[PDB]
Formats: sequence, C-alpha cells, structure tokens
Amino acid sequence: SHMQSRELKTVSADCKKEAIEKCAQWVVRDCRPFSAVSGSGFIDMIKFFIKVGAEYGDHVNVEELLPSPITLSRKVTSDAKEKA
Amino acid sequence: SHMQSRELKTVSADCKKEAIEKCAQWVVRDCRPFSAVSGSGFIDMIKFFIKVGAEYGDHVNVEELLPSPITLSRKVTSDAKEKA
Amino acid sequence: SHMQSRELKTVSADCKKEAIEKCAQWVVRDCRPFSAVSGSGFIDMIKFFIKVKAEYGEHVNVEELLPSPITLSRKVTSDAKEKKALIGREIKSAVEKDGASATIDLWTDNYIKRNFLGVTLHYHENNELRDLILGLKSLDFERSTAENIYKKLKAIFSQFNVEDLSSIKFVTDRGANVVKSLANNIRINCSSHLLSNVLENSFEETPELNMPILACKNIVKYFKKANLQHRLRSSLKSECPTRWNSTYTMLRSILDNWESVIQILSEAGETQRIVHINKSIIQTMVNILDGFERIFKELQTCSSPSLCFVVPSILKVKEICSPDVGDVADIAKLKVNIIKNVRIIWEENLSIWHYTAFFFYPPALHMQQEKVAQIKEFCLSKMEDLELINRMSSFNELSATQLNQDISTTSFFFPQLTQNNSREPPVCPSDEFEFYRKEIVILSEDFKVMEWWNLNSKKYPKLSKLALSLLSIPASSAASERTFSLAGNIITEKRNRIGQQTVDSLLFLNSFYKNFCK
Amino acid sequence: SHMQSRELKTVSADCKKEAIEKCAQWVVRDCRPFSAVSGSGFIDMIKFFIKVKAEYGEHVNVEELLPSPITLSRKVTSDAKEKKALIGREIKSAVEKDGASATIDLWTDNYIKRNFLGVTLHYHENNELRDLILGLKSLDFERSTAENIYKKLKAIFSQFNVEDLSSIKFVTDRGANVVKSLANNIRINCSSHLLSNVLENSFEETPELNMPILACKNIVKYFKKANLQHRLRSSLKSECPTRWNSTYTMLRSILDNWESVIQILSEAGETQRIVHINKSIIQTMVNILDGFERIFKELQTCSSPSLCFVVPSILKVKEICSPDVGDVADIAKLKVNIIKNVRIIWEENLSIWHYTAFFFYPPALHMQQEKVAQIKEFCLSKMEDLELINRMSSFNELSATQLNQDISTTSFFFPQLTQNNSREPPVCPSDEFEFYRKEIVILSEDFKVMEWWNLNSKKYPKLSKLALSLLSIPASSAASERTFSLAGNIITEKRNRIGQQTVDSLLFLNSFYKNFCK
Repeated sequence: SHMQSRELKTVSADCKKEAIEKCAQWVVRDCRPFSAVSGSGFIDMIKFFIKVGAEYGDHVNVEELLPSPITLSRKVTSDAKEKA
Repeated sequence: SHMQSRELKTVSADCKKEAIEKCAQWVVRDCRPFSAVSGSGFIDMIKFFIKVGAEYGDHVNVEELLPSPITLSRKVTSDAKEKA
Repeated sequence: SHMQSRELKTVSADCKKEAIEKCAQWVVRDCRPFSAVSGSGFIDMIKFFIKVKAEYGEHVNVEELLPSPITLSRKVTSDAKEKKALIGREIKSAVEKDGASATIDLWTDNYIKRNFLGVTLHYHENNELRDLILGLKSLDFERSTAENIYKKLKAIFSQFNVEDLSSIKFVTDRGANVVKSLANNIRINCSSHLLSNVLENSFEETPELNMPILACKNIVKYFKKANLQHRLRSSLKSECPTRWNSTYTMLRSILDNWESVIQILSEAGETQRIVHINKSIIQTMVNILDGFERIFKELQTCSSPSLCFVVPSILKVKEICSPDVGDVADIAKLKVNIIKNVRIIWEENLSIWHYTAFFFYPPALHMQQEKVAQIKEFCLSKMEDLELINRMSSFNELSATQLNQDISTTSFFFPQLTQNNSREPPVCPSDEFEFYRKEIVILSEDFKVMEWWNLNSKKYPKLSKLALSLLSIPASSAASERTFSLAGNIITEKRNRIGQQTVDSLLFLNSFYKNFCK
Repeated sequence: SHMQSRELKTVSADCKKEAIEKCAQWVVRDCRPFSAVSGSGFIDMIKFFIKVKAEYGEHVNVEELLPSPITLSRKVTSDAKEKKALIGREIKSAVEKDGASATIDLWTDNYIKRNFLGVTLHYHENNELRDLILGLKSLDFERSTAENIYKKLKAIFSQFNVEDLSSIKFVTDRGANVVKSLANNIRINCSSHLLSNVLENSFEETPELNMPILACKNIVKYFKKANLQHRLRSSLKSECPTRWNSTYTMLRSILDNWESVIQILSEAGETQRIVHINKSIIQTMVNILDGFERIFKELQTCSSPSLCFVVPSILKVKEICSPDVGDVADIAKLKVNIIKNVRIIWEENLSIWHYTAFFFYPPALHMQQEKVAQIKEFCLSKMEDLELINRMSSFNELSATQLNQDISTTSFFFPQLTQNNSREPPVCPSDEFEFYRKEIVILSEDFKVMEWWNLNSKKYPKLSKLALSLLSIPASSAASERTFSLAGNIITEKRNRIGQQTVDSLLFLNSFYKNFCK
C-alpha cells in the first residue's frame, strides 16, 4: 500500500533470488498457475508465515502446522455453515 | 575486549546453537583439540571469514578460497625466509 | 550429512489455529483447491518464508519480496532450458543405443474442443527407469490427421535435439491417425486400450447384459435431461482412463445411488426406464469389473517395469473369468465372451515385444511359454542390431540427420584370471541366450527385474542391455496420465491457463525433478 | 533436491590473498598443522561462519558467538550418547546374530610410556560394511596382563550394552597377553602381523642379507649418537604398521640418503661401518619389499572385504618370490626363505575362517582349493549355529547376561508360484552349499563380493547371511589404525590432549559420521 515514514524491510539480493526459485518450484511441482502468487488471500497467508518465522525461528514443524486437505475442506464448510 | 557505546551484534539463539554444532563436528571429523577454538590466530581468522560473508553473501566457493596444505606450508616458509 | 538430529518446533495451539484460518481464506478468496495445501512444492515454499521471517522479522515488504507471475514464467522457461542441456547427452544416447521408447497419449477434450497429444520419453539408467514428459500439445480438431500428428511428434523430439526417430519404440492406442502417423516406426499397441476394448465389446456382445446396460443409459439420459446428473455421483474413480471405462463408471453411478434412482423415476412417472434391470446382476458386474482395476493400475505404471506383466495380465483375466457353477447364466456367458475377446482383441494385437518382456522376467522362465523360438530369433536380431549401431556410430555413419554420440585390486590378486578374461573373446549372442534360458530364479515379493539384470550385466553383456531397455518400455500409452490429470487446471481453466510453451516446460521440469532430484 | 544448480561465488584476488594470510597466522600463532586447513569438518565450519556474516554483517561479537572448549567437550560427549542410543539395537543385533567381529589393535608408545588398545566393531548392513570405533584405551605398562586386557575389553563392550561376547569374532596379533585374554572366545590372527613376521624372520635367516642389515643398524646407531638422525630422513611411509616394518624403513633411510651417508662416515672416520654393504643389493631388497606394500594396504582396509584376499595374498607373495635366473644368489636365497616362511608362519597361523572367506569370493570357485571338505563342514556348522541362536532367542534362552532381540504385485500376477513357494519348505543348508559350489561367476574389476551375496540372498537365505557376516571380518587387527594415527595429536600432546572418555566419544562419533552420514 502506501509507504510510511518507517519503511518495511527489503531483503538481500540472495533472498530475492531464492524466493523466485522456491515459488517457481512450487508451481512446477504442484502444477499451479503463475497467477497464484498474486492472490490477495495468498499474500495475506505468506505474511502470516513470515510472522511465524519471526516468532519461532527457522526450524518450525511445517507438516504439523498445516492442515490436511480434508481438515481444510471441513474448516471451509463449517465456516460456510456459520451463516445460519 | 572493552565494550564500546555501540555494541557488536549478538546472534540469535538458533545461530549460537548451530555454532556449537559446527565447531563440535569440526573437532570430531578432523580430530582437533577442544582448545583449538580459543586460539587467538583462530579467532582472528574466523573474524575474517565473517567479513567475507558480509561482503559476498552465504554462497562463497570455500574450497577455492582456501589454500591447500602445501600452498599454506609454502606461504609460511616464504614468510619465514622474509627475515633475510 | 544428518550428523545433527534436527528437532522441529511445534507451534502453539493458537498459532496452529490461525494457520488453518489463513489457509482457509487463501483457498476461498483465491479459489484454490484444498489439495493445494498438501503439495510438496507448497510445503517447501512455506518453509522458505518462515526462514525469511526468522532472519528479517515480521515487517518484511512482502509485495516486493514475492516474485510476479511474469518473473515466475520466465524462471520456469529458463530452468527447463538448463535441465534440457544437462541431460541432453543422456537422452540422445538412450535414443541412439536402442534404449528409448515413447508413450503417445491422445484424448479428445469436448469442452475445450481440442485433442491432446502427450509425449513421454522412457529409458533406463542402470536399475532406474526414467520417464520424461516432452510435451502436451493442444491440437485443433481440424489439424489432427496422421500427417499433422507426425509433424507434431517430430517437432517435440526436435525440441530436445533428437532428429532421428528410427530407433524409438512408440506405444500408442489403435486410433486410425496415430497408427498411420507412425507406420514407418516401431509401434506397440497400448494394453490399457486393448483391455478396455475387450471389456466394452464383451458387454455389448452379451445380449442379456447389453439389455440392462441400455436400460441404465436410458436412466442417465433422463437424469441428464432433468438436470439431476449430480444425483448419480459415484465415489468410484477407475484406474482405467475415463475415455475407456464408460460402462463401469455408469453401472456404479446407478448402483451406488440405487434407492435414490428408483425414487426419482417413480415421482417423475418414468418407471418404464428401470424395466429389465436386475440389481444383483448389476452388482455382480461391478464386482467383476472391480477385479480388473488392479490390472489397469499395474499396466499403467512408469516407475517400475510393466511390459513384462502384459502376458500375466492376460492370464489373470482368464483366471478371474474361469467357469464357476455358482454363476447365474448371464454372468457365465459374459465370462465366456470376455475370454473369447482376450484372445481376439488383446492377444491378437500384442507383438514379439510383449512375449519377450515376459520371457525377460526370470522367475517365469519355467512357465508355459509358446513362442520361445520366435523370442530367441528376435533376441539375436536385437543384440546384433545394437552391435551394428555401435559399428556405424564408430564411423559416424549411423545417421544422416543425427550427430552420433595403478592396477585394480582384482588384477593384482587374480593376474591369471585377469589375463584370461582379456584374451577371451566375448560370449556370443546365442550363448548369452542359452545361459539365460537355464536360469532358475526364485520369485519373492521384493523381486525387482531391473536389479536382477543390472547385477547380471557382466554375465549377460549384450542380453542385459537388451532386457533393460526392453523392460523400460511402458505397457500403456497412458503411463503419464496421472501427471496430465494434475495439470488439467493449468491447461484448461481460463483464469489459470498457462501458454502452450510453458505447459511443455513445466511438465518436463516436473518430470525432471521427480526423476533426478529425489 | 538439487533442483537449483547452485553456483558458488569466487572471491576477488585480494580476498583470496588475505584468506591465505589469515590461515598462515592461524597455523603459526596457534601452532596447528598445515593439514588442518584441508579438513572436511573445517571446511563446513568455515562455510557456516561465512553464512553468519551474510546474515549479521561484519560486526558480530565473535568471542560471544564462539563456543568455549568446555561447551564443545560437553557437546561431543552428549552427541556420542545420542548416536549410541540411535544404533544400539543394530549393534546388539549384529552381535547376537553371529554377524559381529572386533579388531583389537595394540601398540606400545615408548614416549608416553603407555600401551594402547584400540577396539573396533565390524558388521554389515546389506551391502555395506560398518566399522565403529568403540574405544582407544591408554594403558599403564603394569596393568597390561591377559586379565587386565580382558577386563578392559569387557568394559568397552559394556559401554555399548553388549554384555555377552560369545559370538564376536576377535582379530588380534599374536602377542602373549592378548591371545591369553581371549582364550575362551573366537579369535583369528592378524595377517598384517603375520606377513610382517614372515618378512622379518626371512631377512634374519638369510645370513648374506642379515650381514648388511646389521651393518646398516650400526650406521643408524652412529647417526643417532651423533645427533644426525634427521639426516637419515626418508619419504617412505609404509602401509605396514611402524612397529612391524623396522627393516624396510631403515633400508630406505640409508638408500635414499646414500651419498650423504658415505660422506658423513668418511669425515667422521667411521668407515668400518659401511663394510659389507652392497648398494645394489640394498636397492633390490627395497624393490622386493615395495612389492608387498600393496598387500599390506589391501589387507588393512575396512571399507571393503579383506578376509577373502588373505589366501590370494599368500599366492601373491609366492609369485613375487618365484625363482628367477637373473637373481644374484643372496636374493635367490632370500626369496626361498620368504616362501618357506609364508608356509610356516603365515599359513600355519590361518584358520578355517580364512579359507572359507576365499571360498566365498565366487569368481575364485574354480581355482585350486584344498580344504573344500573342511569348508563345507564349517559352513553347515555355522548355518546351523545361527538357526540355533534364532530358536533360543525365540524362547529368551540365548543368554543369561544379554537381553535378546493389499496383495503384492508378484502374488497378484503369479498366484500359482506364490502358493507353491509358501508351501515349499526352505532349501536345507547342504543344498544351499551344493548350489553355491557350482556357481560360475565372472571376475570383473568392478566385482563387489558383498553385492553379489546381497543380491543372491533369496537363493541363499542362510548361506548369504553366513557369507556376508564372514566377509565383514577384517583381515587385520590394524584396520582402524588410519583413524588412530589421525588422533595422535589429541591423545598424546599435552597442550592438545583430551581426556580418555572424550577420546572414546570422539572416535566413536567420527566413525559414526563416516559410516552413517555420508
């Protein structure tokens, strides 16, 4: 959005390079459209994961932290049913 | 030495933990005494390598950068012969 | 280098809860499938962003850090070029030395109004099978003649610098155009298509079962007209390609939704549509069809040899359909028809390649094999073909279109044996065959045919080369269909659709990672 | 997961120059050996510090970041405990199932006035040989009796929770105490020691060569008295343990420094010391001795089987020493003496274990073997011993001191063969032997005996278990001496010396990384 007086952090060149590599490998390995990286829901999720790293450090158990597809589906369904 | 007004950087807990692991693996794999990490020449060398990382980043070709034992021996010998 | 244990931190209950909420809002606001959260690429990317947070804290400029879709597209394209150069020599060598095969997968997409042509290269490296996707071309219905297909194939292999296709064994279905397009090349028939044809013809030829099948179609036709297609939803996803199992999918549609179906027809006054249908007969048909699912699955793998199991698959069909006095007559007739069709459709359309593959599965050597004489003639011919290829290659005369291409411990300790072996002329082709034929190999469940041949390479220098390359030819033209299915989103949906060139680059790269990067 | 190429940055010429200066000042100011800059542990640690600089910049508090020697000591100790627990079950199982051996390396250090006892466990996991250092005990000269050695050994194995040593095959030299200490255990003689004894006795027994050898010793004695020992420096580092090749090292000392030696003796008026020495004879002796270096090297490996090469080593010695009309008589006599000693010292001290190992090298099956009947009896006995061990283990009666311990694709396609194999009683021990004996296996330089047996495990269920475990027993008690030598600095030098417990922890950990972490 709009730049404030205290700007958000810019990462190193190596970091930017690695972000391109990781996201490219994500779309190739999982068969996702290139447009998946510009999603608003996607960006908010990535901001959350950065916050997770800022709190717990690099070595977080990601497989445990993430829900499975069925668990996620159930979550979306119950969230929907909340409109009662 | 003596702490100045602007203190030198303290690394994260994970970093400190990893430094213990790397140095322990160094002495185990190469059969070095535990006292090798307190050496004054050692510490000055490590300060240099930190400076190398600060300049070139994480991905430096270390094998190329370091001299071989024979090249080092020759360097020490010529340095000695400098007392002519 | 796992010298250090490496314990991972489990986040707090509240963090875990916020994580699921963030993933939910991602899939909802961006319309992504639930499976997206499980991808291994996705998991590695999330690990990276957590790593970024650990180094930079939470206030990272994320919009700047993230690459744009455009940069990602360029990256995929450039990485595919790098990998193609890295394995280019390996690919050309496999083709040149009679070790390459290609599965040609063709299907019609009636929504997109386009025919798809998937091309996958198959070869081996020691004990490992390699399956590399070379292209998935979306073709115009009017540009699908034999000539157009051949031109597309040539273009795909040219992208990998393979200009001479003489030695590539092609595996395709029996469609008129694909068959004509490869009339001057080695071409083997797809067993997935053959088995599907055996099944479809058998049901159609058994009037007592074609009757309730027609009635079932009349019901589907009605549920379609009444916009109740969703009411006939089945949980059954067949191993057999969708285009080839219309009967099985339908029968399960009706059977799984039986009670619902009868109710719908009654309240709509369309009861004449269920006449002739016997539920128990339908159930028996689905039970029998389910017994073939494993065959389709085993014949479509490309991570392990499948060609050697074509013959055993034919035997399995006959065993499943063996006469049983407990069968009602409609079922007994169906079984006799399937057996008749296994011979006239499947067996009639096999080749010497299939019988030789089965011969090359050592534990089966003692089993009744009727073509040993033809198999030996074929083996001698193929071993000699590779020797010819190597001589011509040596003189750069193999192709007019393709550019060709301290003493050991044993010598120290066994000087006598070593000099003998040096002066001993290599065992001839027929001798290798005769030694092989007498092999007594025990069947164990962990038996891996490629390892057996690889470990026996010194004993069978030429025959092992033949066996390894032959056993690497997939039994099905739909060998890569699992990946093609995963790519449906990026090849068809407008919002998510990537261009043709990047689809090819992405598929090749995905298969490269799977094969060479663990 | 090398999906990304990963290019490394080459630093500037000036950076490279400063690097060498920093490494020079490190080795000089801290008195470290030049080889320290080449260690793989060192290289990985430097990579880590560069990584720290990339993340934190140059102004990192280094004295704080670096662990203290004390913290490192604790870390090595705790990591060794973790790894011991990780592979504890594997180690106890190898011992229990007749698959373990231990090399006992003993040497006297006359500077430190201490005897060293190195203990290394050897076993296999599939095709891989495992060599784990369990301890390197520094013993007091007065605490070195058979009883003391046995007590030390028991203590070493107890540290890994192995209380019953019944089934461990021990490999030791013929020293009086180590032999008596293991009189109730399986014990095989070290071939490094035997070959060294063959050589030493042969030179001493050839009077024509013992003469110039004595003269050479008189010269060394003089160079020692005159503090010129450094003038007799040779570049020759023998494969044979220092304690066992006194003759070879000396001869090269004199020969490499010949011209210097004659000059020194002349200007010192000590010419009577060179009388009887014939330079060409000395040169021939060193040429012959050099031919045995490869044997010592091949017999001391522990990364590949060595026991099977003991017999071929004996044959090699006889070939090297075969009569040659071009030999001067002193040399011809030496050769006849070596051959005589190969029989009376080396062969006389071999066991059924050695002849069976050679029998277990398939490409050698056709070679003249004189003990086949004894080998078969031994094999039947050992296969039956493991079957007994498994029965007793099943009833927890093996030891009073050690606590014991969807259908497949092949079954789907080969139901007949599968049920047959289930109902077929396992091939008996004698049958496995008879099948094995008729094996025709081609010698190739890439032939690996462990792979052959591992791949033939289904064909030889019991014999393969026997062959793999037997072939994993090292031929030399000095198998781990290369590591012990690398650890000399931390076990002896006052300034660099670490305590006994950490020496054991460090050596075990070093061998753990080498074996299990690439």
